[PDB]
Amino acid sequence: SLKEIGPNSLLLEDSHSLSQLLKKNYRWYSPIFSPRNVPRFADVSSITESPETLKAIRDFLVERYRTMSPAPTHILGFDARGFLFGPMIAVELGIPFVLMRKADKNAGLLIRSEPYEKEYKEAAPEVMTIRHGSIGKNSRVVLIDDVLATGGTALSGLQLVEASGAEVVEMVSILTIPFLKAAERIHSTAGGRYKNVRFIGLLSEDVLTEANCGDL
Amino acid sequence: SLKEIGPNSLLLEDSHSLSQLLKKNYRWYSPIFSPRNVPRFADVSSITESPETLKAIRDFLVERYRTMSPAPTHILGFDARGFLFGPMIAVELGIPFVLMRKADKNAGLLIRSEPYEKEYKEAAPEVMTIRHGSIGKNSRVVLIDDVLATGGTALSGLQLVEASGAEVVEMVSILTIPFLKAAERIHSTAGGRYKNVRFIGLLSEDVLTEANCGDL
Ligand SMILES: Nc1ncnc2c1ncn2[C@@H]1O[C@H](COP(=O)(O)O)[C@@H](O)[C@H]1O
Ligand SMILES: Nc1ncnc2c1ncn2[C@@H]1O[C@H](COP(=O)(O)O)[C@@H](O)[C@H]1O
Repeated sequence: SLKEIGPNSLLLEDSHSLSQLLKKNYRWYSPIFSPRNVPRFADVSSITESPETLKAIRDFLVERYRTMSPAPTHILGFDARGFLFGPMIAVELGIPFVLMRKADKNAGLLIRSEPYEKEYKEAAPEVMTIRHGSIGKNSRVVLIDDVLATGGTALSGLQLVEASGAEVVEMVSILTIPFLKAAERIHSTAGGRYKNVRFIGLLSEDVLTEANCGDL
Repeated sequence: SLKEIGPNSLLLEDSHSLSQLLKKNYRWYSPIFSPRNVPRFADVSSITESPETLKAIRDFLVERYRTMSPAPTHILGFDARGFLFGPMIAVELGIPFVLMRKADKNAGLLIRSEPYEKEYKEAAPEVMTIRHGSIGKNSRVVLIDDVLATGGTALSGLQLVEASGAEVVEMVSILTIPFLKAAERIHSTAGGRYKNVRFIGLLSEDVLTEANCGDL
């Protein structure tokens, strides 16, 4: 079950078997063994290659949304790693899985997000899209991705769901990085417009040690 | 059930309920409403947004691999749209889902593919990767993606599975484009080295009409 580590920011208790699976199976890589210049790149394939972990994520989130009232009407997953988790939840719930992608990967009439200006020498925000009408008015949308870091991607999702006239149920990630303070930042951004957005993480990055290091 | 439309090229019979679901729900877009310069862009979200179709794909492929002997040991899905289908199969079979990605999206020690030279004014082949050791020797690998067109992506998968010392069970796509002749080409390429690779399609593109056109 989920514990509140900050206002509207919940984390799966570390005694839960999914939490232990994720701590056990997550693998991360240094810049020399990874595609991105971050000190710990959490490799999503360390989760998808572990049938027990993948199944535990699926079971956990499916039971969560089945017993949630009102029930979610849509899952919106973020290109590309959100694609790995969303469909397996959505297929059990009997609801649409919708794709958040860069405009040049997405088809149809689109809606684009409006990211904030980048911070010091920092990391270019990505403009993301959904198809117009993919999310109807008074939809209730679960947003999903593998990792919540700064929250920039998450915020694009929030902006697109709100632009569609819909409600965000919550933002779920497998891994969350408290040190980057995404929930806290999104919760005060734009005058507190997103204060009531619930963030769920399944594992904290602080829990990962060099026992999780995949480096050769 | 599957019919042979060419040597080692099988297509789901059009009386099957999944075939009718796919014919009914698939949506395609012209260049002006799409991210790519092809006359019919098959929008994968037309499938993931249809819970009935997504579930039918899942049920069909899960039952297929459950009753297959020997059983597949791994599913390898192609970035990004293969990611939408693979995990929901793999999670039911209790086997790893492995990611085929461009090198600058993939983590760890990688293996890269070796595409053939491009054809007339034609379409740049993409070098694809898996992590070394993600697929063990005497693995039996199902390859999956949303669309089989020329077969270039598929061939990268074949080259990587064979380079790992593993067997390809088959290449599955939701949509297949007979006019581009991917199976026939892969089957004679490199002296017939891949003659015994089975291709499965769930719907032929010839079956899609302007009743499938998503354009506004
Ligand atoms: N440390 C990390 N390891 C792997 N992926 C990451 C990492 N940090 C961020 N990401 C990816 O970048 C996006 C989240 O970044 P952000 O927008 O800062 O919250 C997600 O789509 C993740 O896949
Ligand atoms: N007509 C199409 N509509 C949507 N996606 C396509 C289409 N043709 C090719 N693709 C994509 O390109 C890859 C297949 O192309 P190919 O390598 O030529 O077999 C797959 O990953 C598909 O997602």
